Amino acid sequence: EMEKEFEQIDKSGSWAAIYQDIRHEASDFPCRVAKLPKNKNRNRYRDVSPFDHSRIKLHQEDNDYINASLIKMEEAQRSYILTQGPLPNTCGHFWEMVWEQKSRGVVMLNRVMEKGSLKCAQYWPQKEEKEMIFEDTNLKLTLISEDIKSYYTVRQLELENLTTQETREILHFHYTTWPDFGVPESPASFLNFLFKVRESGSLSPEHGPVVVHCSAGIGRSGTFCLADTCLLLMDKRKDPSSVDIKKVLLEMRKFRMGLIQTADQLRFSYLAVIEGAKFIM
Repeated sequence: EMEKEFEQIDKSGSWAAIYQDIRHEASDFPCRVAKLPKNKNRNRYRDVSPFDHSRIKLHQEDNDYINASLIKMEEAQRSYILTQGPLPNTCGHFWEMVWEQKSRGVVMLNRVMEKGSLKCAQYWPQKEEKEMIFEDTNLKLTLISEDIKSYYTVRQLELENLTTQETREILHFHYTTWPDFGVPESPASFLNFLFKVRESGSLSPEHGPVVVHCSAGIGRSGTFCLADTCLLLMDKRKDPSSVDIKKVLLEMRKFRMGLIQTADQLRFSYLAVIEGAKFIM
């Protein structure tokens, strides 16, 4: 099964090589829109861009460009939007997308500043009393509630389309304890967090796709979507042991580049599926 391939890779000390191989096989599609002069200041990283074919279009005339991708896992019957941490000038765009795609949950896997480097802007209100309004997108955002746990925080937010005065409740899942160096020792907490997200309703087909981000929306974000997808696959196929993580990762990389950023994140991803499988069994 999979816990053995994990061991085959382990005694071999080949994590870096499998990581190397996946990176060698990853698909490569144009990102012409992302690279247009007008969009330079809409990308955190010049080397992390959404492919043209799966990019999320904002519904406005000025410029529909946001660095965000629709990952559509057809067999698993789940879609995700992976996106970079919002920039100071793309916060309105971000909430615009959330509104337009009709997402119920935003999944955050980073801290705004990490090891002295800004990874994303403070895109949501830290205080119930100081709601935020994004003038460019005509949206208002209010912190309703916040439940802090040891390794993560869940917040209830009210996003108000200041144009229909419609309002939606957005759930914000913030994983606050990813370590500065490496990956978590145990996946338990990561899986618990995933489960909380599943339990909330955020991943149901009844809603638009969950939006997941980190700094670039590919390392940590890919780990989350990889783990989730692989579990679904296991549940669906009726020969669970048929699920090849390298294969689901490669299929994910058709929708967005660089998913899973280090060999250590790939090993953590395998760790998370096995234990998640075990727990579920």
